[PDB]
Amino acid sequence: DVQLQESGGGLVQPGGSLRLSCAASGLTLDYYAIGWFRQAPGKEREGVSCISSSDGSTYYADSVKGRFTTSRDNAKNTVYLQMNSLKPEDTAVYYCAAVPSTYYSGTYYYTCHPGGMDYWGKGTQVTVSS
Amino acid sequence: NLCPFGEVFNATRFASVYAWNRKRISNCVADYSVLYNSASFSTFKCYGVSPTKLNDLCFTNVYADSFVIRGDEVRQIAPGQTGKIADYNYKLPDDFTGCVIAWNSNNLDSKVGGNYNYLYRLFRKSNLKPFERDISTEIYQAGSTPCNGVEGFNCYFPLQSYGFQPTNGVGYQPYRVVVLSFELLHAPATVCGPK
Ligand SMILES: *[C@@H]1O[C@H](CO)[C@@H](O)[C@H](O)[C@H]1NC(C)=O
Repeated sequence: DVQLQESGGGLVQPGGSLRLSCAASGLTLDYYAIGWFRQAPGKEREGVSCISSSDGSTYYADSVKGRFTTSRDNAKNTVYLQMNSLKPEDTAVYYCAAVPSTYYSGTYYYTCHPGGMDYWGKGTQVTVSS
Repeated sequence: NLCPFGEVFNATRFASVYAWNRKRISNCVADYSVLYNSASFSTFKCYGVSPTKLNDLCFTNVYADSFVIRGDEVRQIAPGQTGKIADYNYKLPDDFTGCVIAWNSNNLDSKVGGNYNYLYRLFRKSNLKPFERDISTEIYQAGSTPCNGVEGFNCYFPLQSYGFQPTNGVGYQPYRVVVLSFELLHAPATVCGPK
C-alpha cells in the first residue's frame, strides 16, 4: 500500500534552482530506499539520486553532482531534491520511486535501479529555459 | 518406491530464483494424482504433456526445480518469455516438455516489515540460456567506467531483495514454484506412473 507524490517543478532559468519533493505513503518497510528519476524528452529513464533509510546515506548520478542534493524529513515521510544550478539538459519529467533494500549476508546494500524499483509515482515536470 | 516430491513441494523453506534448486527424481514410481487433483495450486501449465495422462507414462529422468518469485512474475515460468526472471534468473526452453506449478505462499514467506531472505538478480551482461543457473555477486558495471569497489549508480549490486510483506498485494505477495521437467532419452525409463 505505498503511494508517492512528487511536488515542485516549473520553468526556471539557467543557473537557477528549484526544490522537488516526494510524499511517502504506506511504507511499512524496515530497510528501504527512495530514488529520484527523470525522463527527458525522447530519451530513456535515468536516475538522479538515492537515499538509504538507515542512516540517510546518499548517492548521485555523475553530472547531477555538485548541484542536486537529497534529504529526508522523517516526519512528513517526504524526500527532497535540492536542484540548484540548473541547465537546459536538466529538463525532464522527474520521478520518485521506492525500493526494498537488499541484505545479502548481513552486508547492507541499497540500490536504486531505473529498471528495478518496486513503487513509483506519477511524476513532476522541470523545464529549464530563458 | 514412491518418488520423493513431497520433499519438494512441501519444503519448509525454498530458495531464491537466481539460486534455483534442482532435484532429480529417478528409479521410482509416482502418482501425480497428488499434484493434479489438488485444487490448492494457482499455476498448472503443462507443456508437451497432458498432466492427466502422467500416470500412464514413463520417463528417463524427472527434474524438479524449485524457487520463489512474485505472482506478477510466474508468467515468466513459461516457454518463450521475457523480463527480469526469465531473462536473468530462470529460463525455460521453447522446447519445454514438462509442467509448471505455483501457489500463494504469503503465509510462509512474508514478514511484518519485510522478509529479506529472498533475492532476485537485477541484471546480467547477457540473457541466461535455457536451464542455466547463475549465483555470482560480481559488481555490475553500468557506466562502462572502470569499477572497483562498489559505487553509486554506475557500479551496482546485482541482486535485489523482494521485501515480502504480508500486506502486499497478490502480484507482490510470495509464490513457491515447482518446475517439473520430464525427459525421454535413448536409454531405460525408470520414472513411471503408478500404473
Ligand atoms: C504435502 O503435504 C500435504 C499435507 O497437507 C499432503 O496432503 C500433500 O499430498 C503433500 N504434497 C505432496 C505429497 O506433493
